[PDB]
Amino acid sequence: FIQMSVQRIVEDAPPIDLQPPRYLLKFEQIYLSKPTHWERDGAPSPMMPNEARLRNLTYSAPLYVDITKTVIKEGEEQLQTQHQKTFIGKIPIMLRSTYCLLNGLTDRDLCELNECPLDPGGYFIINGSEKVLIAQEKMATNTVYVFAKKDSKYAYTGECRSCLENSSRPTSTIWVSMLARGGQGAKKSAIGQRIVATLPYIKQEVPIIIVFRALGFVSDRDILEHIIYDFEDPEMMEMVKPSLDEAFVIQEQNVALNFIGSRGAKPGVTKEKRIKYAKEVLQKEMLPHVGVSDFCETKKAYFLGYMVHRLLLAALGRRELDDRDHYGNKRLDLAGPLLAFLFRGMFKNLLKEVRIYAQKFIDRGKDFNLELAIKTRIISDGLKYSLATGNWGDQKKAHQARAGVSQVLNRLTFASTLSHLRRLNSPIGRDGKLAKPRQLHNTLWGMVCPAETPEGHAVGLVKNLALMAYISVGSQPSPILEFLEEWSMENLEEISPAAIADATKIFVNGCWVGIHKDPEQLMNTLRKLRRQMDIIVSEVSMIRDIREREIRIYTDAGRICRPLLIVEKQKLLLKKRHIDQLKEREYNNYSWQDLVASGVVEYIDTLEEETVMLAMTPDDLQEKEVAYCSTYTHCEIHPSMILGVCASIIPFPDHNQSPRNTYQSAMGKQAMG
Amino acid sequence: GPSSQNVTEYVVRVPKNTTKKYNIMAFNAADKVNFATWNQARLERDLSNKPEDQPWLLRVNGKSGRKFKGIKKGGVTENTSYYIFTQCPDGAFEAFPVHNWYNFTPLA
Amino acid sequence: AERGELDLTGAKQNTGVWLVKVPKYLSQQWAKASGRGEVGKLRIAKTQGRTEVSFTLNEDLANEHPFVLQSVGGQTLTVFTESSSDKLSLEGIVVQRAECRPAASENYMRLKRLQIEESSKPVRLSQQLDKVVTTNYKPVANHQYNIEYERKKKEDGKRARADKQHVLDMLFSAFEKHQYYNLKDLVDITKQPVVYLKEILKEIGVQNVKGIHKNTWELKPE
Amino acid sequence: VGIRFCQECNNMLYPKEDKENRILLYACRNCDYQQEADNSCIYVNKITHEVDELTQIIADVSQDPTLPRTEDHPCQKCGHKEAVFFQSHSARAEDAMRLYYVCTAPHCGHRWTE
Ligand SMILES: [Zn+2]
Ligand SMILES: [Zn+2]
Repeated sequence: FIQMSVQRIVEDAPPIDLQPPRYLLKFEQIYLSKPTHWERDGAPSPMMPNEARLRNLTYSAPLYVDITKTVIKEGEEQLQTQHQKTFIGKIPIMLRSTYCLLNGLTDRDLCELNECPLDPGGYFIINGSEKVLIAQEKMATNTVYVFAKKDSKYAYTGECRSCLENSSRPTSTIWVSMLARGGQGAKKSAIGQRIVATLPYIKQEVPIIIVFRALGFVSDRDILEHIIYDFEDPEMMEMVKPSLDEAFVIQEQNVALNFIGSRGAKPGVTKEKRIKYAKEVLQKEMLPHVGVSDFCETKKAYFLGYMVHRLLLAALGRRELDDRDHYGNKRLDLAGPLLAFLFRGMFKNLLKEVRIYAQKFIDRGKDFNLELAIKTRIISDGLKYSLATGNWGDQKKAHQARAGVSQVLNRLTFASTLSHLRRLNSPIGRDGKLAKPRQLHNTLWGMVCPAETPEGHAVGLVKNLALMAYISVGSQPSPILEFLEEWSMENLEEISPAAIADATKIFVNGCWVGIHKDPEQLMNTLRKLRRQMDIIVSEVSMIRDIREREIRIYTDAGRICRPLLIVEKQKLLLKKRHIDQLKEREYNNYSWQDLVASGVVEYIDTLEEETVMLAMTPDDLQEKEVAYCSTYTHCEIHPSMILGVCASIIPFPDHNQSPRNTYQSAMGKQAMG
Repeated sequence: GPSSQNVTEYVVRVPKNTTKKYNIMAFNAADKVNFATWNQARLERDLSNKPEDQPWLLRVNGKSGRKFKGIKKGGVTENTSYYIFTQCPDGAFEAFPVHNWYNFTPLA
Repeated sequence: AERGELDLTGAKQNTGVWLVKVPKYLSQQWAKASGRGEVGKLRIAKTQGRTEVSFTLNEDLANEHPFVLQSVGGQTLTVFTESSSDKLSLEGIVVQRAECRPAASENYMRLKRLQIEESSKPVRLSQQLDKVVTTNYKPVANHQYNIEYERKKKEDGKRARADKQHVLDMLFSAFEKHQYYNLKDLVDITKQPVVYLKEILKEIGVQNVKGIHKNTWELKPE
Repeated sequence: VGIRFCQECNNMLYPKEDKENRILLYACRNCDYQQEADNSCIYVNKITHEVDELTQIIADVSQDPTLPRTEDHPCQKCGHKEAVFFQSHSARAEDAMRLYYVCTAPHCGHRWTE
């Protein structure tokens, strides 16, 4: 969050051209310094983490920036000037990070500052207290989910929450419904159900053929090739036929834009404004993750077609509905993706009030001075407030925020400290009687502890993660895309929609980016690149489902992983040569990292864990016989790493009744030591 | 035949300048347009947008003899430039840069 | 002869053109075209069962690229021009499309060095500062205030206290061109005090809202 | 049973009736392109839904490392003695415990129930 996610926020911000002459302001580079305390008479000095606890201080670091200012009056000269290292505010610092005063110290120095060499770190010091951030769960984004609400007018529904690469405060969601069959009426009884859509920023439902024509594609031979990929299927074409009958009279682009443009946040009184209003809402709020530019609108058509092609498959009964609690559809918000969300809303709020100070000060035409425009109390007191009190919002917004984050570290016993820095939280209510978000799901194998959970009203709502579970941090999809195009992947534009029936649609991070005609050789080429870490980092997951005939790739942050042992034909890849040189790490410089980079272990996500065949122990499951299976793909290290922190101090836990192991894990957290 | 038994070698040049910008004019094959039927054509930037960005308006065989609208492609040199290769009387090849891609479609 | 007139000569000649896709790094090499702008030589070998085209860089331009032929079917392609004299011309119809690809000369790491060399400057990073930079200086008169003070010393002194009747020559002068003028427009002419100017305006005229506030004075219709 | 597209404006051709020669005519509602019908039937509705999924399963499923295999039932079209079997895994699961097979030999793709 502090090396990349903060530099991008100020760099990708609109300048403030303002005005006769007019002025320029844009931000270039961000710096930080080590945490510092300003004495009573203005002499600075580095604060150590201990004084922050004793004197009820706050452990933070000052923040600077470079601003350049050019005046544009066409006065036969463009006068530019810059003020570098301008003060902005102060950011809290997580202890033992790369920006703390305790980074990379030895035990002889950690004891010299009165610090414990065993202290793990990973918490903030805010007004003397010690705060810890709880990872929040969240539904995965940029994918299509098909549910069935058995209470309302809809017989089926699709969803896709979109967000354009960490750059939007909201996330636009779009449904693609389908009305019920038993609609009591002597009119639509014969034609059938009509596919509907509920776009954002509009009041009324919209038929899909209308919103298709608003992108061009007025013809009905071109629309029905984005939605149906093979015309030898009469059963599906019959289902889409009664979708054209109601969108038959409105048969051109401009009148279509007026139809959707008539019902917005503002009903257009004139015509050109509606045709203008309907233009961007269908261009910057519809599927922003595909592309937000006004060009490349053939992609927004294919994806909207795939979203509808997938809704019909769920009605003919050819593919099963999606699961809400399947743990492969969830993401986790750590301290990174949480403080970055809170820093946007306070950097925009800092630019919104340089204008108000510039306009009031430039109408009198005197001059401009920026060091007096920056209100430094915006970022400092903004972060420090929400962290200290918990409500994830603003001070005047103590009613619209999500509460329960950022509670105080537990220091009763050393194993109650570790079990606090490793804790999840599902944001559903704390008294709802619905059992399906509380029961234990099959997909929690090896990534969340099965026994450790509190009783009372919060049963199954907070959970602790297992010992070897590892959460990903994120990366950029740029280097995989440049490799995919040079490995014979046809783009979407330069292809004919009839060469799509026997091809495997290739997704990357949620976006449809082409097709391919020989997938099985692409796959085991993508994999042997990751095994030895040339182009692709080790935390990307690559799924291939043979039946639905597609391939998915993920690179974002929040997916949960765990290492496994790679298995070839029927033998492990971990030979003895790796052990007798791994018991020597003290004076050999051979460690875990040299083990991943040699292709003997591998991180396996939850989604990827459905296309795998695991063996639980080598010497017993990989022997040729009349055998259960013969195509094992991975092997576990030790099956005892499926337990949390407080549940792995129980001797012989496989001999007790199950509710007993839950009580002790919530009871060894309050034992004196 | 020479498509199976033909061997040759020609020089390629890429001139740093041209007397005219080079663009691509693309037609749907499915229409199978007889260019011979084009006695004349008019070609003007589209007026809905009331310049270099303007979509083209092509009027063939008179104002209503034949008419198409050309819409600019999103990109043309975003990763790889496109070149026009032309044969010269000296056998050597001449390469011309593609400035833009316009999509042309038929109009009732 | 008209601006919107399109030459159809190329088409009517059935003139053919070739279309080739070229990587940017090569295209960047080509912007440095040797001599007039020749970038090398093209080699074409056709056999009974196969056909091979490739291009080889000019030795100068250097300081085998196989071709992949692409289909032009499904979309008719023609080339049209704009001269430096803005004359318009259709040179031909595209009879071939092709792509220049690497072959047995590189692997991914080699391809990667080139991407890095193209960055030179990447997306910006948050650097680590040493100690703390100075933030508060010791300025005496704020620079903005001093500029305002000078303008106020250069102004507030050209008040035309005299010309008791001559202004009226200049005021009426302006009033004939437009029936009414915003107080500010009248001030832009008379540098004398507004209060005293309003007395001169009130003496020879009346102010109408004209309908959108904007204090506006006009000559009496009598 | 299929669908008909207009040859001028590429739209959906509706069926119409003419009172002259007693023949089905397919008409358009944007233009009025015409032609006659060869099969002279319009609507069909299969309620039994007894479609055999031998027409819906793909031949590349034999590349799945998570499916059981067999040495008993060999392939008929090629004689390979290794198959991979599974269940319907679809709707119409009232009495659906059949067992479809797929040959695993490369470039055979033969499928058969039993
Ligand atoms: Zn028609
Ligand atoms: Zn077989």
